[PDB]
This record gives sequence, structure tokens and C-alpha cells, in this order.
Amino acid sequence: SSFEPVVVIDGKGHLLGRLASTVAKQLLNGQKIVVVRAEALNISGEFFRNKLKYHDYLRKATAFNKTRGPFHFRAPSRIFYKAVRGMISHKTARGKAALERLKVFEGVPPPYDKKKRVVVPQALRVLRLKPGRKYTTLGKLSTSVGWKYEDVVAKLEEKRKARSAEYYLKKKAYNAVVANKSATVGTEVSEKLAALGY
Amino acid sequence: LHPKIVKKHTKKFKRHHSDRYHRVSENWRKQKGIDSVVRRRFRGNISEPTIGYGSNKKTKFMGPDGRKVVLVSNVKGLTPLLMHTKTFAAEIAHNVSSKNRIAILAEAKKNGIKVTNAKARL
Amino acid sequence: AESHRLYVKGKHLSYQRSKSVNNPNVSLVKIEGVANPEDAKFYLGKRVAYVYRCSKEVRGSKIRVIWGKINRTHGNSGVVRATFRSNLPAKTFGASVRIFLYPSN
Amino acid sequence: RYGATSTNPAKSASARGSYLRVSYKNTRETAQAISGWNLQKAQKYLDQVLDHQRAIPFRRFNSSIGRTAQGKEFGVTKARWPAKSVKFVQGLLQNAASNAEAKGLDATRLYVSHIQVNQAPKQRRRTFRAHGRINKYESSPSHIELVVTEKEEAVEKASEKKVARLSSRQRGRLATQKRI
Amino acid sequence: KWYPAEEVPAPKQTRKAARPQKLRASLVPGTVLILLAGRFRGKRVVYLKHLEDNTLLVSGPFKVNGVPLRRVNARYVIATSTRVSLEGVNTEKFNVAYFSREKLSRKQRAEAQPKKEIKAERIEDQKNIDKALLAEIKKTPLLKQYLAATFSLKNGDRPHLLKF
RNA sequence: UAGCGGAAAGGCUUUGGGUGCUUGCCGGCGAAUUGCAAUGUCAUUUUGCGCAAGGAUAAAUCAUUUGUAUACGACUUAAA
RNA sequence: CGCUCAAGCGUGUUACCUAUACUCCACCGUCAGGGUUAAUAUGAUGCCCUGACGAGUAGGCAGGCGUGGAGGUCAGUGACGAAGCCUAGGCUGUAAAGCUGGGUAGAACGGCCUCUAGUGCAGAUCUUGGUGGUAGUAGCAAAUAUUCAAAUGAGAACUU
RNA sequence: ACGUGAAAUUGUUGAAAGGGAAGGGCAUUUGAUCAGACAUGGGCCAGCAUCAGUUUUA
Repeated sequence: SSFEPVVVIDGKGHLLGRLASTVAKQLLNGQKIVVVRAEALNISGEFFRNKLKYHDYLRKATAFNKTRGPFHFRAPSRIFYKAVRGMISHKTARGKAALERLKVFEGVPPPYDKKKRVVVPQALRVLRLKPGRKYTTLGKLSTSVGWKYEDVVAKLEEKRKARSAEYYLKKKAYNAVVANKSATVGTEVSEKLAALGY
Repeated sequence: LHPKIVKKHTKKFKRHHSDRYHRVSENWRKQKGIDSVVRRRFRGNISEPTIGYGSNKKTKFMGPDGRKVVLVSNVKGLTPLLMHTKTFAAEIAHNVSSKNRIAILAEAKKNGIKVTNAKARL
Repeated sequence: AESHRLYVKGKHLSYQRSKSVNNPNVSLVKIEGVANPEDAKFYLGKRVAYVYRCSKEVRGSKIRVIWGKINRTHGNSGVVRATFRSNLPAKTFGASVRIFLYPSN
Repeated sequence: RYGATSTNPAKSASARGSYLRVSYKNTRETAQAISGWNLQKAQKYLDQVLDHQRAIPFRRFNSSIGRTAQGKEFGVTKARWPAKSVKFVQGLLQNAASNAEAKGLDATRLYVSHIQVNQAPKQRRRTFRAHGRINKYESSPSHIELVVTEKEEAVEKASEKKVARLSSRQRGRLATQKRI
Repeated sequence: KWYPAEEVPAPKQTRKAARPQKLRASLVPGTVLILLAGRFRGKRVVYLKHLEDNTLLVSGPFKVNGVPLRRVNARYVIATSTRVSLEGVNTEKFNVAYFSREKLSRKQRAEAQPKKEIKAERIEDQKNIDKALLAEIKKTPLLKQYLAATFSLKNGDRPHLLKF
């Protein structure tokens, strides 16, 4: 409940319509975003099903000249992008004005990684869905229908992690200290007061 | 303390399809149609003139000054408006000659009567 | 030292409207960290001013302002009805607006 | 007389040509290619059009005209080499140049300022179609005019000022900032 | 025919009394205030006396933070919890006629020079009140620093929750 | 001075020098009159105007020509 | 669009959104019920007070706006510029319309009380006259065939 | 191709907009332009206080 220059969200564990249901509302309020790791958005239902609710969208197109018919994007990123540019009156400046505020990637590109991202509770397969159901992991899906990179965006989403481990550890030592000492040092009187000042 | 004027509806009542076709002028004329939507009053269409739009009886026929205008063609026509400066303003006609305007404007300014036009060509 | 802010940040959302028809005389305003009606009642009868810049200099400055105020609450999520001296452009949907702290208690 | 001009009348020359029997549509395309050019530049260009090196770009009246490689100069596909339209326009320039020589104006700085070509009264003439039907077969003549001017520098400059205005509290802001 | 009479409105005998103001309970002489609007915005100050044009006589010692003896409107100010005793201060001579002024015909400009035209009465009367309050203020610790600094909202501070 | 970073790396730490301020704790001068509020103007883009330092010194079309191409454009070749 | 301890199905309990409807106030018109020149300037057709109501094709009645002529009247306006025409100037009327600034132009024309009619147009495959898009497009292809120099001329695929 | 010389319809110059038409109604903003009593001796736009009429929220 506060305004910022930008807001980076980390999909994964997140459903879809319920996430997309928010990501949108915001925009209509001069906000911004930039979802990531889209290749990890969950969807209610048993894998199979879904793929059907697809093989049907894929069999819908102009009759006298495809080309100009419904363009069925395969790559995830764009998917979690469709479930949105449909929740908005995207045929009026205002609409556009909203989509320009957005951006979605499958994986984690530079202009971020070095930034903290967040989640959106009211929408995390673990706070919703009951235990014992079945959910499809986008990506995996996409694959079986196009998208030839579910092995590349995976060979990378590593060259990263591995490191983030380092940045860490280094961010404990320094802290496992800046706290150690704040132990003796004037940790007196000035606290017997600030400890109350609070 | 004179009542402040409120005009209700300042926008001009144009005739239907005045801009569409050239031959249809902008002078108002009532639609006598059966398919017509202007007669039946549909949402998102032009308004029609009605008695409810009429101005207040306290301030009718008054301009921004708060004065009812009278048309004058000569100096003898100024004699109704001698003791009625606050209520009645004047206006000189288009057909009057250039030198005769100076005759009217001279004796008009003596008694303190405000003329809407004049100005006076120059 | 750094901050010199004597107002609360907010956003102009939309006009008062139905499914189809709308009314531009009343505006709806969002406020930072106000999630209830009970909390939003603090900000009733407080002056609000929209700010915007221009190229031409009108009166020794390139900044113009439309004054207004808050009237009443709207719904069960701290959204607020707001009137202005003159109504807002409509392009201002999702734009910053300043809620001041005067007519105080 | 003469259309909406906006130039110095003392440093100018002109020449008309009323009731000329040439195409009104073609003469418009020749008169727009020449417009805004230096006078000596133009007379060489119109000679190159007659000999098929350069070409006249047909911009407005150009339905079902074929493409050509010479149009790449201006950035338009369609273009033509109207002979009869050029010979009348080429004649009026040599008249307008000699008019400037009478006044005593410099030829090197002389450039076409204004040029125009509106319609004339049509000459009427008939044909014979099938099943005994009579149609028209009219001409579309032209009313040509042009103006040439001594080109010079330093045209604005211009113009407005301010006579400023501000309040007491707005005036008071300037008082402190001059001190600091 | 008609041509209305140039007689006049001479209006009905009205019934609206001029009863005195009932001020809110937060404002009591001695209370520290935060100025919201005006030139000295967000500047901490001291309340002294209630004047008879529904305004507040306010000092906030000139030697501490550079705010003079000045009128203030009650609706454009916050009342904080802290107070100081005013038993060694006069504030009797000050009234509405003390702040009277000749608004100047009119006039402007070239450099409408202006560092001039302050009364020696106003400068000396500022010194007497500031000397009495500074003796009172030096009793409690960290009050002199509190009045010096300005008020400004931070990221996280929600006005509807705060006490002031 | 060092190195790291190719996924859209255009950014991150880092040795050292020099130069201000320092509210860690006490001092001494200044602010008024914008007159009881009036966003009270402190951002960030492009841009072409003249300055005054540093730097480099071309191509494409048309016309001509060709047939691996060709309705007309286009395409493919040649030519100091 | 998307939704799966729902954003589904059955049932309960609260808040909240919102119509030209309902309540209250401003102004307009219509209709009814009253009061008043008892010298007491200006319209007794006046000047005030109180209460209710307002959708509407075919249809009926009422009150007004404009056009061409006729009788009266402002000792009306005008070559120092009448009528007409043009104008992202202005003012009044709910409106039909009227008044007026700037330009163009060069002989007649207005208001108020009445009379009178060949008295108001967007439609009729309407009548007569003028001009568009279409378009520098369709096309100017049947009777076998033209070519080279010289002359005249401003100019020659076409004349001698 | 001759008093006045309207409209359809065209040319030039100037201003504005243009992602499968334009053209309207309600309400603002920006750009242009325009009426209207601060002149005599040398009205327009707001703020606070106490009241009345109608409501809302603890």
C-alpha cells in the first residue's frame, strides 16, 4: 500500500488469472511492474486438461487468410501477457498507456537480478488451492506446443543462482559482525533509553 | 445588489444534419419524423429547445451591464432615456452617416448614458 | 534536511460512474495506506490541489493549479469522493495529487 | 488581380497567360515542381525534362500512372514528362525575366516566389456513342500566373515582448533571492 | 411605458448576532505549534495570546529559529502535546491595532532598497519576550534543538495514526 | 590502482592520494514586512543556437551498359 | 478474459454501488383560488399573494417569428454612402429570428397601428440551369506500308 | 468573355489533426481570439468566524 518508481514481481508459485487479475488493476493507476520467471507460473487443473483448453485456441483462426487471424503466441512470457491485455479495454489510449507501463520476461535479465522482487500473497499456490489437488507448471507445458528454449533459460537460470549464493555468505560475515559488536560498545545508557523510547 | 445573471444553456441549438448536408441551414427546425431519434429523445443526441430553459424574469433582456438596449437613429430619439441611465443603455444604428454619429455621441456623453457600440469607426 | 513534504501522496482514479454513463463533476481519489472507511474519515474536509506544468508563462511562472476538497467516503476500501473548483482533464487518470493537512483539528 | 501573395511589391516582377489551351491537371504538376527554386536553376531543369533525363513528379493527379526510375530524386514512384505543359511555363519565365530586366533587378538572386494555375471556361465539342447517344468531348484549359522576387537574407527576427505582472507575495520571493 | 424607478434595495432588518469564538481544547497559552501553510511552513513555534480578530499571537523566539511576533490563523496550525510556563511574560499591550498598516496607494518596480522600515518598538519588544522564554526553555533538556528543526513527513509516517 | 559482469553485460565492488562538510559534545552572530493561506517555481527530456578545445577528409541515385532478370518499377552485371 | 476449501451449486447475515423514480431548495411555463387607485403618474391588459401540476405519433385549439404589396403615422434613415452580398467578431430571445462592429459596393429603404395575399421547402425516378467524384482513366487496333534528302516556315511523323 | 457577382466546385498561402472512414452530445485541459464601470485629486477570485434550511457520520 505505497507508491514506488517500479515494482518487480517474481511469479513462480503464483497462479495466473488471480495474479494477472492484480498486475492489471494497478496499471490503471499510473503504476509499473515487470514480472519474471514466468516460466514458473502455476495453473489449476490436471496438466492434461489445460493443454486441451489450448488445442482449441490453436484451432481458431481466420478462414480465408490465416496470417491476419488470431496470433497464437507460444512462449510463456507472452502468455501471462495475454491473460491481461484481455482484462483491459485495450482499444483506447488509456489502455495502451497502461501496457507501456508493463514488461514480462521468462527468466531473470540483468536490469534487475541485482534488485529485490516480491510476491503477491492472495495468489500463491499454497495459500489458495487445497492440498491434494493438481496444478500445471506453465513452461513444461509451453514446450509441448512450441517455445524452443526450455533448456536454455534453464542452463542460465543457473549461471545465476550459483552466484547469488556468494553475494550472500559475504552478506552474513559483514552482518554476523555489524551485530556482534553492537553488543558491547556503548550498548548502554543510550539504550536503557532508546530501548524505552520504543 | 442587482441579481446575478445565469444563462442556463449558452450553447446554440443547431438543426439536425446541418453539418452533414450543405443545403440544411443551422436555423432551428423541429423534426416531424417517425424513425427520427431527435424527436423521441435518445441517449447521446442533440438537445431540443424547451420552455424550461427560459431565463429569470428579474434579469431578462439585460446584457453584462444590467441594462436593456434601445435602438437610436437621431438626437431626438435620446429623450426617453434621460432619467434612466442605470436601467436603459443605447445603441446607434448601422444606416446613420459618419458625421451624425458625432452629433449623437456628443449629447449622449453629457447626460451620462452608456452606448454599447462607439468606438465609432475612427 | 532532505524531505520537505507537508502533504500526503495520492492518485486520481476515475469519475463517479455507472456501467455505461458517468458524471465528471465528482472525482474518486486514492490515498497512501488507507484501507478502511474508519481510517479515511480523518481526511474529510481537507483541501486537495492538482499540479501540472506548461510551456507558456501565464503570470510569472510555468506551473498551474486546480484547487478542490474532499466531501465523503466511497466503498469499503478507503476510496474517497472529491470535488474540485473546476473538473479534471480525464487524461489525469493515474496521476499524482496532493492532500494537504490544513482545516486541522 | 493576382492571388494571395505575401512579399515585397517593389522588388518583384510578374507575368500572366489567360485562356491557354493546355491540360489543367498536367500544368499544376509542372508548376509545383518549379515552385520555390532559383530562376536560372529552373530553366535548365525544364530543358532536361524535354530530353528525358529529369522528370516532373505527379503527386495529386496520378491515378493509374506507371512507375519510373527517375522519380527516386524526389522520393515518389510515379512521374511523367509533359511536353506541352512545359513549353507554356517555359515561355512565361522568359517574359517574367525580361520584366525584371526593365525594372533593373539582379538576375542571380531572382527566384520564383508565387505560382498558380486555376481552371478556364471549357470549349465544348461532341461524340457519337452506340445506339444513337451523344456525349461531350470537352477541353480543360488553364489560367496561369507567376511572380518572381529578389531573394534576400534577414527575414525575422520577430517579435513579441511581455509587460510583466505578478502578486505581492510573488514579488516578495524575488526580494530574498537577490540578497542570497 | 414602464422605465423602472431608480429607487433602491434598502434591505430587510437582518437577524445575525456576532457571538464570540469557542476555541478547541488543544490550544492553550504556552503550547508549541507547527505552522502548516505560509512563509514559515513546517516551522515549530510557541503560542502566546488569543487576539480579538480570531487569530493567534505567535512568537517562537526570534533568536532561536528566526520567526518574529506574528499573527496566525487557528485552522492552519497543529497543536502538539508539549507546553511551557508563561508566568514571567506580559503580553497585555499587544492588540489588533498593534498590527495596523497603511496599504500603499499603489506603486511598483525597478530593482514594486527594501531592507528598511522596521520599528524600534518592534525590535525591542521582541527582545523582552525572547529573554523571558529562554530562561524557561533552558530548564528542560533538548527543547531548544526541537524548536530549531523543521517538521517533514517520512516514508512510513501516516498522519491519521500519529499523536503530535 | 586493481579487477569482475554478454541474457538486453553500459553496472558493481576496489587500492590509494588530494579536497570540503561533520548534529559525536559545548559556544558566539544572522533571519522580521511574502504583512492571517494561495504549487510558491529548487526536477528531467529532447533541441539548434553562437562560443573554444580536440579529431577525421565520403557515398548513393539519374543518364550510359548488361541478361543469370524483366508488364512498368525492381533485380543482376560493367564502366576514369 | 479467466476461475477449482471458486470468481461454481444450495442457504444464511451484514456492509457498499447506482435511474430522468422518492424527499428538500433555486429558476421557467401552464392552470386554479384570492387581494388591491379609497386623489394617491409610468401598462386595470396593471401591481402583488397562495397552492398544484409538466412524456406523447394521428388529431384539435392557443400565442408568436418572418416574405410581397395597400391605408395611416415617426416634419424616420441616406452619394459625408440606401439595398444586396462576405465574416473560426460581439449582444439579446427557450425558439421562429432580431440588433450591431469590419470588408465589398454604388440608389434607394426602414420601425410602430391596421388592411391584404400567387406569403416560409431537404426530399416528389419533382421542373429548368450549373458543377463534381469516376479520370488524365476507358480508350483513339478492320480495308497489307512506309522510308531518305531538299525547299518554304517562328514551328514539319502529317504540306510542296 | 463588361453594374452588383451568392452556392456547388477549383488553385495558392496560412493553422491544425491523421494505426480499417469521418461527422455529433455531456465535461474539462491546452492553443488561438473577444465583450463587459477602480476614476479621481496629483467588480473578479478566495480565507476564517458566528447563524439559518436540508442531510450524513461516529
